[PDB]
Amino acid sequence: GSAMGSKPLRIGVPNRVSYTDYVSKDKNPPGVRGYCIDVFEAAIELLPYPVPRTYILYGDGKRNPSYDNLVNEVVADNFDVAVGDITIVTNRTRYVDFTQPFIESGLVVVAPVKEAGTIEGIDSLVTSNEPIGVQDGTFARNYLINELNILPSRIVPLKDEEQYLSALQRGPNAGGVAAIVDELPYIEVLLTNSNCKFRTVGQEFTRTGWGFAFQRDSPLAVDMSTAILQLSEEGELEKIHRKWLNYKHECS
Amino acid sequence: GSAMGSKPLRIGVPNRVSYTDYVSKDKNPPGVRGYCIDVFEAAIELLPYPVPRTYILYGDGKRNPSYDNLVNEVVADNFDVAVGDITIVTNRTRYVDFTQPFIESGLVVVAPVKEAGTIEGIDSLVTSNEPIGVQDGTFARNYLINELNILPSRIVPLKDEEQYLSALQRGPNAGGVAAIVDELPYIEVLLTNSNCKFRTVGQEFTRTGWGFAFQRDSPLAVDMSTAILQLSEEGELEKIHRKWLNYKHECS
Ligand SMILES: N[C@@H](CCC(=O)O)C(=O)O
Ligand SMILES: N[C@@H](CCC(=O)O)C(=O)O
Repeated sequence: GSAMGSKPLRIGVPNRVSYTDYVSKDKNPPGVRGYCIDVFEAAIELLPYPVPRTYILYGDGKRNPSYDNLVNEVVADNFDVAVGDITIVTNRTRYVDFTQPFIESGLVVVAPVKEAGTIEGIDSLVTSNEPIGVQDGTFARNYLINELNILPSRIVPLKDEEQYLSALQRGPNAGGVAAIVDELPYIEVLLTNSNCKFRTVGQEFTRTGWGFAFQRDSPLAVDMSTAILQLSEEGELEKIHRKWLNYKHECS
Repeated sequence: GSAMGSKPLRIGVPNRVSYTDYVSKDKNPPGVRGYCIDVFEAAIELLPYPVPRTYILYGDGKRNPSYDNLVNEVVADNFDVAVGDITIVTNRTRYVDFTQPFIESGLVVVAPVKEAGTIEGIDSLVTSNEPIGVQDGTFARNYLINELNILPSRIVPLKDEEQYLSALQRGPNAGGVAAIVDELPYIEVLLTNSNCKFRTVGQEFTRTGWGFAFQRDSPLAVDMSTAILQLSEEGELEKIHRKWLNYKHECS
């Protein structure tokens, strides 16, 4: 009581193997780095109390982990919060308190410039019956199946940037994919590093955001929402974005 | 107990005198109409329990009411929820539980096409020292003063579409304004009905959204966030948007 001090916050962080500028492991303390970590730390700093905290990596380090499962670790009280590129989707809001979003997100279709005549957006992709690439561990798999009625066998999980590019280059008739469905923040990074061979086709066809996932009725969730809005209004969210993400490439 | 039935939810609704397609009074029940009302009703319908509810108009019907005060009526327990075009801003999240946003929003600068050389965005507007138009009752007044360091005397409240157009047309040297600062959803409607005389200049320089404001720790807020995300993922949010807002005009 008098002798025994406070537990620290147990923060689950996805062990990303792709798009590591958003969030990834660090060899140095605090053991994690990236856009999402700097936003979380900047928001903590704005709180009117200290928040003793430890970061714990979630995932085998081979494939991006299940973000559905990361959030359920918060629900099961194995983490106090999940911090990272965590998409706010219906099934995840049921059991946790997400903050207000700290960045806007939504799904886009990426295809070769050559293929843009036949695959011109999500609707033409649905009807084509050709393979669709997605990241490991994304909500996008169950969104495509349940919302857009895609035959599960069509959805091909891809491990990293090499497999995203490789699958798009090989195409649907040579053990690749007709398109990748992923969130715009990841695709903005992919098109910076893919030499203008690939583009978005059609409209961004979902809209949501990334948020921090706290346990139901967490007072910390409420204050961190206020902090995030403060970061946004002060222009700090854009400053942190500019530090981690430049979207300018050699063919633009 | 056995005889006495449930209170209905007391829903505060802003009595808008401009941009009435977003939310406004109705001569017929339930006494309110608009985009924000249809989103709220569609979200209620998705809940796994009934929500007996009454809508109460907030504002004198002459000027748009203080949205800061509408939210504080929820805090003070005079309303159970505030429903309408309610911007999620730091000072409002302190005491209420906003839903996840049901539409994205942010501030833009509107100026005459002629004036676009001198007023080219928020930064040039700040330094110009000329009058700035805003709606009655908007968060944007205190955002401009506290965040962008605008002398309060420069901020000119305008009553309705007639005064928005009139003030922009008269300009800063004839009892008008150099520009209007307002949220993009309202400006999208203004530029549809202003004959291509006016345009946005520079980047959208804030990002947030509209949400429904529930009392702190409202379980209804949690379920309505899930419902809103469901509406978004099913494409119902866009269907309701298309019913109330068309942005196509005769010079486009
Ligand atoms: N942001 C995605 C995770 C992306 C991935 O699968 O690596 C989600 O929350 O589902
Ligand atoms: N959406 C604005 C209100 C606009 C108005 O002033 O009419 C707010 O929440 O502050």
